[PDB]
Amino acid sequence: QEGSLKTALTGAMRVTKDENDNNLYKLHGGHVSCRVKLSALTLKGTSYKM
Amino acid sequence: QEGSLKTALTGAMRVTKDELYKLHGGHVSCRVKLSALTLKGTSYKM
Repeated sequence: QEGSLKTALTGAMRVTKDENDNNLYKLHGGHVSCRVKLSALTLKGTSYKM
Repeated sequence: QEGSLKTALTGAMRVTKDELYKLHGGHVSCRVKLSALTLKGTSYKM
């Protein structure tokens, strides 16, 4: 029943696996919502000559 | 895809083999002639 399952599982969110890590499952889906703090970010060489 | 074919072929006329393919299904319309039959010994003693 490999074929019947695979045709039934077409278009389903996929999971893959790493190198040696054999219980580390990568989830091909979802997204992340982030808030980034920028005030402590500075330029270099603003007082360089042209 | 072996399972997928087998689900599709549930309720199919079946075939078998030996060593020739045997068709499991259908009937033979026969006409039987009986006038050439005889009883052995209608003149034995009871």
